[PDB]
Amino acid sequence: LPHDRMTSQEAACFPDIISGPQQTQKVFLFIRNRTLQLWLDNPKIQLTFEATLQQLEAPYNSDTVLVHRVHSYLERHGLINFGIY
Amino acid sequence: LPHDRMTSQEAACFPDIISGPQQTQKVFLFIRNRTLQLWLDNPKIQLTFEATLQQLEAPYNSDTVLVHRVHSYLERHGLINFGIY
Repeated sequence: LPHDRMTSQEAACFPDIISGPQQTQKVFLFIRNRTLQLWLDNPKIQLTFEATLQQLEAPYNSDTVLVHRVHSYLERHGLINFGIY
Repeated sequence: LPHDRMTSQEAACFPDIISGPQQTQKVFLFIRNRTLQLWLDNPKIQLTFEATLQQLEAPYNSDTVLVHRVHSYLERHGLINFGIY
């Protein structure tokens, strides 16, 4: 996926962000990008929401609702935690 | 000034930010707070816009228009660069 652009699938789950200011799109992208990096560095164990929040730096760790949405989107779509129950 | 709240004077110059989402208010506050810290650690030399941008970390250094507005507001109101021509 491109690091610097939201996809069609993301638009469906984040219409508030894709329709909104560029700044907030960049926050979304940072959270998505970092979450995927954390998963791909260790893809044999479950990457949890709580663990993702603890491994994100300020200010990305401050909108906990946004981080939970990104995590949930990634897990439900299979981009993280594939094959982990 | 409070680190975690915008003032009446700031509201007059940043009506778009004070009326908008909490996330973006927190970005404004971080830029304002850090700019003041940089000035107060060395209050005998001019703190320029360019120098402020170079001493800010990502992602605060990415909305260069917002950083210039905060710098200009602080200098015109006398909170930084007092007595420097």
